[PDB]
Amino acid sequence: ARMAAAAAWGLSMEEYTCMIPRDTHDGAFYRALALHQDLFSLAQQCIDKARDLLDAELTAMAGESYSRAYGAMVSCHMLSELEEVIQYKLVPERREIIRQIWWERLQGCQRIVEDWQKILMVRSLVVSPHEDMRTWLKYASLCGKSGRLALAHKTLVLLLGVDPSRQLDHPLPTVHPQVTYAYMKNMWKSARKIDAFQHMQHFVQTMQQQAQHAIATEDQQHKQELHKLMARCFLKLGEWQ
Amino acid sequence: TRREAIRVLGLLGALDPYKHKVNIEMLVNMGNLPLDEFYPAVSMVALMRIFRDQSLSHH
Repeated sequence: ARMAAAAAWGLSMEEYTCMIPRDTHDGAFYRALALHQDLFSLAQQCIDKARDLLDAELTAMAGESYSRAYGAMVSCHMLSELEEVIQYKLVPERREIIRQIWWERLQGCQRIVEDWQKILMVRSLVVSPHEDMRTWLKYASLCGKSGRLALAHKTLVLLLGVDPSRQLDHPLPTVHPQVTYAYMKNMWKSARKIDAFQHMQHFVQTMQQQAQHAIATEDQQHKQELHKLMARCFLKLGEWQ
Repeated sequence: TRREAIRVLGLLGALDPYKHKVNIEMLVNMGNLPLDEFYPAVSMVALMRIFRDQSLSHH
């Protein structure tokens, strides 16, 4: 039930792991199950055994000019982040910095949807996906459709907390303005281009209202950022028009 | 030691092999030469490969 486990990470696991042999790195990976269960001692053992199996695979992939080895190399990264998860919950003080390290590590990976989703599949055990909104903005930026419009729709649903499948007629969201801009760019990438332009005008209007509210030192950090977004929106209000 | 090397590689993070690479005899001769001239020039090549090595002092 390996394929079932690949979905049960996001849901189950205790049942599906029993059909995965221990002698494959996926066995150890999905037994560290142990991370769902906060079984750190078992988790370290599984991680080390996975490093052994990935050693066996890397000594084979080393032949082909280390081109295929990228795949196995990604597994190394995956394994390291497992230890970070063991630290992430265990030591609150390193937690702030483990998030930054995870960001820096993700900046180097190839812009491929599946590997990216595996990375956040590991990371989401301890960080709720709607917290790391910058990472999902980059997920949106991975492609025009983020791989396909269903994935873009799910990303927008996560970042917004709003369901365009039922709430497309809804006015602009209360989300952070960047995600509003992203959502409207996504709407423009569909039949409803005119409505996207009108929503862009609405977004510029309400950001002007926010900027008027933001005339102060204590909120200038928003206002400066807001200028950029207003600028972007204004630029679009030209080209889209 | 190999396991620790794997840990080090995983700690260093992911990498694009494109970013990695960007930022960091006989058959050809026989197709044109007559073999009566080439193969003496192969014996000479092997002889000179051995000649320039220390093992010449033994042979």
